[PDB]
Amino acid sequence: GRRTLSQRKGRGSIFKSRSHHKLGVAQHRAIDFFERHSTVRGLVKSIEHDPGRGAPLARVVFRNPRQYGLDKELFICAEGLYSGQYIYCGSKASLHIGNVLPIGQCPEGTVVCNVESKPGDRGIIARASGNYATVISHNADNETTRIRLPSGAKKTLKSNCRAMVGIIAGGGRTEKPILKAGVAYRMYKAKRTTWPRVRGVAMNPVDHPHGGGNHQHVGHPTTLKRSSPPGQKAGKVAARRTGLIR
Amino acid sequence: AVRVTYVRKHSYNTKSNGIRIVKTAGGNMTVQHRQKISNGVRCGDCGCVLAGIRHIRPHQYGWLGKSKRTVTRAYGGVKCHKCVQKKILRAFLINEHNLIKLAAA
Amino acid sequence: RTKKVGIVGKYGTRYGASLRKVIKKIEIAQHSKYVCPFCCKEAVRRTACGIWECKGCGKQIAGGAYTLSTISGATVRSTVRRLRDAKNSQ
Amino acid sequence: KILAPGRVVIILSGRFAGKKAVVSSVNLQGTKDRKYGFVTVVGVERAPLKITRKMSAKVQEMRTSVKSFCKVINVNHVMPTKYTVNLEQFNLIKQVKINNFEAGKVYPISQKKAISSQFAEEYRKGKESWLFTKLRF
Amino acid sequence: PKQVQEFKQILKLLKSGSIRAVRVKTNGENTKFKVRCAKYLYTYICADKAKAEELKKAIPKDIHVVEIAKKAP
RNA sequence: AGGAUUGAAAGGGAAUAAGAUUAAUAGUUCUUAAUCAAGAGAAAUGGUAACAUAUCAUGAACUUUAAAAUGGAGUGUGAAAAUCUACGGAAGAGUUCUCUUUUCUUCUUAACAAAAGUAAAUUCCACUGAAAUGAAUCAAUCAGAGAAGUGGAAUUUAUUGGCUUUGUAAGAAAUUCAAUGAAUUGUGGUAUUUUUGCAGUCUUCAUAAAAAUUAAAGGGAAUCUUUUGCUCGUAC
RNA sequence: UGUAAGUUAGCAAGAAAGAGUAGCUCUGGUGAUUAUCGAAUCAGAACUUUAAAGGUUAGGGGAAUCCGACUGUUUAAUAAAAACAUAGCAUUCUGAUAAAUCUAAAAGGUUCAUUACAGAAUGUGAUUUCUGCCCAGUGCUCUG
RNA sequence: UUUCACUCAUUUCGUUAAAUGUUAA
Repeated sequence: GRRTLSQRKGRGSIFKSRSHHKLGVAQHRAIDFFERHSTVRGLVKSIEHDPGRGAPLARVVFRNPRQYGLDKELFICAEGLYSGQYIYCGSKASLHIGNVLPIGQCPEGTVVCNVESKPGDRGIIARASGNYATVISHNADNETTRIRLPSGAKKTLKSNCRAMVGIIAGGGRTEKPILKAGVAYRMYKAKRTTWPRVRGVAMNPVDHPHGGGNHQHVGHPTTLKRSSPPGQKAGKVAARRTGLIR
Repeated sequence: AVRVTYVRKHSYNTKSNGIRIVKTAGGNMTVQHRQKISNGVRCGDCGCVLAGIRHIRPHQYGWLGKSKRTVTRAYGGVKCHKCVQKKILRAFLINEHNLIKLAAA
Repeated sequence: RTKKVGIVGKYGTRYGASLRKVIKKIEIAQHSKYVCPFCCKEAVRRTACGIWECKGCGKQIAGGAYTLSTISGATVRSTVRRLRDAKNSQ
Repeated sequence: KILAPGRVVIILSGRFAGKKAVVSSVNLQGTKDRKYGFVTVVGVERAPLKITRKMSAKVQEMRTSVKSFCKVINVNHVMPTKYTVNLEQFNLIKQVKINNFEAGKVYPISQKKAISSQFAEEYRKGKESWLFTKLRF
Repeated sequence: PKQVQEFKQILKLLKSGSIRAVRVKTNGENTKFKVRCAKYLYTYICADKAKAEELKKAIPKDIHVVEIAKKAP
């Protein structure tokens, strides 16, 4: 048959990201001595709206500690930040909302966000709206600490991985029911080309494996092995279970 | 009523293609090319439109007299009068507190 | 004016009684003014999803999608204060 | 009394914003023509510049020179400090009264240079420092 | 085109060496002295004949003087 | 110092208009009148303040800010033009054996600058300190982080400075008359539409470009006349 | 003027149904400036006739049944629909050196300027009410 | 052969390759 819609998605055609009005890459600043063995102070100049993402972005401004000028950064807002607030980033920073601390200095039970999976990689985990990761325990024997990811999974990271103390702003975004197809159309203004999704059973046998006959149905089980080739991998993949959960 | 025509070769109602119809000798109407509306300066901190500076194109500020493109004050073209009073108080008060708290407490 | 459909009368009769009920609570809380934590004025209005601006005070605050401060965002702030005091004291 | 002759203030507004001034005469009530509580101040309009031992003696003289100003300023536009100069040392300041200030006309240039030299020669002796060091906003 | 407001400027203009030509226009209610300089065309609206004759004696003799009336030249 | 090429005759962009002219080209020629860019011949005052001064009144490296440069809807309103209309006319034309102090046409003005007179809206400054709470909009909205009042400053309103007015400029152009030469070219409207701005209000799980280029600031290093403006498109 | 059953209480609804409307001569209401000036709009009364929206422009209405909830899209040139989309509901995998996936290869590429309120793969199709029993067969999975 | 310890090939990253490690003050 044809190449299904999932195959056509990996080619980088019209399915490219609609990132033209985006503000930029949101991350911590690059690690240095003044962050490893001191604290640098940042000023939250403004809080802006980055298209395509649900959380506001803070236009933080630091001072260059080795040369003359400014280090205009772009952080992800923690809930409660306000314009003109001072935020301190470093190993000796105080445990306040918005401060950037290595994950080893946070007491067990601290709620953090924008955590680095690897030291110095400028933020990976807990970046969506209203999300956060909790610190579970420390292990000074091998300099590793345990955190609980927003998916519930537990992850062990190095004790010098940085994080922002608090909650990502914009929580409760997905609790408001979209009511109209027009509203969902505007949701993907700064996203990829995915929205109007035709059911595979409404397709033809050439287009999709579900492309059916005289009655709209599937015909074969929709739970498939992980090793299925691209093209026939349509439906539920490696499904340990199905049906409504109890 | 006298109807007019575009004088330049642009034929679309674009932002730079603004025209004005004015009357002339004999009742004829001619077409002028009018100028876009610009914005002024804003305080570097509070983002308020500064007073005393015209709202013209960036290059026309060069034609203006030296005194008409700024205000005679500290920072005088980048900060409002309120924006500067805060700057002076912050500098003096914090240095004074840094003088009494530390530095022979 | 209306018996019970207060703000969701603009949706007419075409989205479902339950969905119009759920969207009503959110749309009231999204459009209302909140007490502004730095100057104690009912002058904070939402400017974007998660950005709130004190009208008569000149401050921009990051908050919830539709409410200035979320329930989960308030317990976390309280929790950190307890953790910080305990760390600062022994 | 916060505002008394000899008290050092810092101007908050106007062309002379951020300049350090010394109070001469105080009037919290205001005259007929002045409908505001005002004070007449003499201050350092241009702060002296630092000098090294590589420049000639004439360069050190002009680099340490101080340009001063005399102005009637509202008491709501000056922030008083905790420093007070001795009006006996700066005797020329004592002659700056409200009558000396006329509306719309240039303040006498000869008077300003006389105070400027007194400010400069006093600073060259280093006896007064905080008045002549410049404020960095 | 610029306008000269009173008498002192035009005489100083006339004695100035930047002048190029002079044209005198007689209207029904006034007389205009358009001095054609290098850059601009200065004019002076006059309503008193005696002041106009004083002006007419003030033009240097070498300058081409144009007299304009109800018929254009 | 920081990142190579190309990519828009609808995005950004230094600077021009009126009249006349040809069988045909004209923001391109002619007359008149302008503008722009690149050249040539111990360092200022005033105002309480917001801020203001025909160049003035020094301002390097380095850094920052702003402009270029930002959705849409709906309501109110400033100004111009068109149409309509009020008063006074000047010139020409049509109807007229039934009347009609009548019906119709013309009565205009550019770029660029000036500053007699005089507006609307918004934002700030000084004095004062609001409760018996006031101020205000079609709607709102606002106030002891200071309302209302009085007096000021600034910006916007299709170039200078928005409108009338002035220079250009009546010498042009229009309507008549004579056979090239002669005449006139007021003042208004609590009316409609269009255009262009302004002020707040509503809406977004939508927040609605970048650079060339320009100016200002912090810092204190150093001690008017005239010339030229090339390449290509331009008919229909 | 009057307007029903039904209803998600918002609608149905311009429901349905009835009356008036021309010409001429008048009267009154709605303001500004401090007597003068001005605006189209509304209401009312005598009289007349060929009894008046109708030159032109300009909704037929009601009672039910089936399907799709709705606005939208569709076989350019015989199918415009009950078909597709839709919001809502539900399920599966993935902690990013991942999931899906393009390439012959690749310090190669897309979602991703992203980080579980996210990315990818599917079924049903608003709301209300409810989703019963079956793990034998074929799939999928197992922390075995 | 299995379980260990290291890094030195190898992978994945980050910066203006801007104070890494150990002494010293």
